[PDB]
Amino acid sequence: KVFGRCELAAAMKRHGLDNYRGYSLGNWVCAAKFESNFNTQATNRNTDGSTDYGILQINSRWWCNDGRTPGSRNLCNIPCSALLSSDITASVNCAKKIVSDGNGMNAWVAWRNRCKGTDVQAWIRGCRL
Ligand SMILES: CC(=O)N[C@@H]1[C@@H](O)[C@H](O[C@@H]2O[C@H](CO)[C@@H](O[C@@H]3O[C@H](CO)[C@@H](O[C@@H]4O[C@H](CO)[C@@H](O)[C@H](O)[C@H]4NC(C)=O)[C@H](O)[C@H]3NC(C)=O)[C@H](O)[C@H]2NC(C)=O)[C@@H](CO)O[C@H]1O
Repeated sequence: KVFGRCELAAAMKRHGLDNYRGYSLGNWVCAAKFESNFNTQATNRNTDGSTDYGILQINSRWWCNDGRTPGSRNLCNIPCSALLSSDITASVNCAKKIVSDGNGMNAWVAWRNRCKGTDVQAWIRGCRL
């Protein structure tokens, strides 16, 4: 699909992301334009061999099943292809706890620099929520 700015962010407040688990609601909407550029069909493999999956930019190496990742943990226990479709209604149970493991957003790379030390509080702005 193709989400407009105000139209692909209000979905986090329908999934318990507003002020969830130590991160504020706004801290989130920013990286989205920084991970797949508001699109769920944007994916790539890596120089390390782990294939990424969706707007979320996840690797088949530590989190899901693509089967081409042997010794892959897959603690999520759901097909990697289970997130990329237009419907993402079940797509966050993993990204939800990916931070509870104690290292936070560190899994995400772009935010640590692209959204870190920024006016992240300035992306979620301009939309009613
Ligand atoms: C734009 C782009 O291309 N970015 C891609 C990333 O989105 C993508 O994701 C990140 O992949 C890296 C590896 O390439 C991954 O790094 C490690 O992740 C694990 C598990 O989540 C972390 O877990 C820690 O484990 C240690 C023991 O190993 C524990 O003691 C600690 O308590 C754990 N803490 C956490 C975070 O739970 C590691 O900490 C982390 N590496 C380091 C240096 O600590 C990220 O987690 C990935 N994040 C996401 C969102 O998937 C990557 C994969 O293909 O590709 C990038 O290109």
